[PDB]
Amino acid sequence: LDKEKINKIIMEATKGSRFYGNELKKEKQVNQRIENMMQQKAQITSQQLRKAQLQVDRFAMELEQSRNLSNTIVHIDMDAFYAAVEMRDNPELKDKPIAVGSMSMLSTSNYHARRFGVRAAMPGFIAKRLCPQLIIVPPNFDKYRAVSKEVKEILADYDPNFMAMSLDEAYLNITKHLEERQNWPEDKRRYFIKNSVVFGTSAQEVVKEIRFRIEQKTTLTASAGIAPNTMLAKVCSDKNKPNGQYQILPNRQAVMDFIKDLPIRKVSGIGKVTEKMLKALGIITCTELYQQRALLSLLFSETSWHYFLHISLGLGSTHLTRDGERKSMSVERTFSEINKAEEQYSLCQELCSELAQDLQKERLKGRTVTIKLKNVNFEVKTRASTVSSVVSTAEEIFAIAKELLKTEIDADFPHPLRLRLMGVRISSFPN
DNA sequence: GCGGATCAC
DNA sequence: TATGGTGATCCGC
Ligand SMILES: Nc1ccn([C@H]2CC[C@@H](COP(=O)(O)OP(=O)(O)OP(=O)(O)O)O2)c(=O)n1
Ligand SMILES: [Mg+2]
Ligand SMILES: [Mg+2]
Ligand SMILES: [Mg+2]
Repeated sequence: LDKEKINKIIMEATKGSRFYGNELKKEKQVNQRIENMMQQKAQITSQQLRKAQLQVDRFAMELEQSRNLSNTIVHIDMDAFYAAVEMRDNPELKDKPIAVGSMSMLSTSNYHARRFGVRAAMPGFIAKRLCPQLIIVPPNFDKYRAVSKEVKEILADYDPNFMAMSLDEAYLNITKHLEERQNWPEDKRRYFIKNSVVFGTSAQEVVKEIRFRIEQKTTLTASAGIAPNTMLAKVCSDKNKPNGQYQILPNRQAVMDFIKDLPIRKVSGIGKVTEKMLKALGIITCTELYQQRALLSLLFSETSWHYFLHISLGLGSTHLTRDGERKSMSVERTFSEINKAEEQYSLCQELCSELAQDLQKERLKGRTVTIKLKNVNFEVKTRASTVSSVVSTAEEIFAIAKELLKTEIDADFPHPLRLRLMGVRISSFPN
């Protein structure tokens, strides 16, 4: 299938559903938000643009002088991870389009299926219309976690403080390892094929060694990206996927050359909405992002245009922060419609118990309890309460959540809450 | 501190 | 029949 036909089949499958109504509502909000921004771009004067330009150029030179190109950052990504595990262990799924998940929701797909437009976060019953020969195999998350343990053990040899972003995705700072490796005998960097092979001393070679060891240990392929900061490493991690590598050499000109026509949507932090809004200003590549910096410093908040400027200049984090403490812990769940209040109170109490057990495993207590309600029209509400003393048990948590829920049930009385999802979150952990 | 929005994976 | 779960951040109040 092709990008034109797929959008069509999808449109046919989603049309008229409550889900799609909510999407239309959300798109209208995005549209209006854009219209407003445009009303702002209309009332901007050349004088203000000139002044803003000098402000941004000042701060820009401030960035550019501090550009750090001495670190070597790697982003490792297992290719089609979940589906690749499932393919590794069931030969019958060879050369076939598969996805991992349920008929309600798919977690991931293999490249074969991706060619039919089926992808992560897409309901199975739609992907089936995109590809009726698609094989949906159920998730085996424990397996994935285990394989993930195998590759984490390997990544720890190159940066013990590597930063895992998910089960199949991680950031490495291999600077120090490169330094030690430059005077390593051939013995420390020789490995056997599952009768031996040796890897060189360069960054590309270090990553070829990593990918090699991973493929030996798990029978699965990884792609990687190499660059002076996390932002760039993450972007060029995608460049030669699957089973590929790419490096951006640590010179300013290489960074700039790579950035030049890079769609800003590839950058981590630019989602669909920001992409649409920036597109409204004619900004699609990172150089257009640079050229519009003053206008952006007038249309957007400080944090946002500072961030955009970092993107446009090819800057990004050059050190991995050792994982700080979690700021929240939550549990939520979708179900067939629940509208009777007593049942809703039951689900709330259940979620609270589950949450309390999870808090128990990390021995945490917090001061804020938030509930999440999604009605049958996919409208999401959130209701929090912060309390003087920390709470931890299922009874305490349910004590707060119960009242929040009660308030919401009352606000619509005499109508029942028709909800398809409920959740409970706890935060405000102690300093 | 609260709630909606946005984003990553 | 049927459209997820967890965690984080930001902005405007
Ligand atoms: N909306 C999404 C998208 C992804 N994931 C999870 C499921 C698998 C993991 C990685 O999936 P992707 O990065 O979407 O794809 P992949 O299978 O890793 O394949 P590739 O990265 O090679 O495209 O992230 C998720 O929970 N929710
Ligand atoms: Mg990934
Ligand atoms: Mg991946
Ligand atoms: Mg992005």
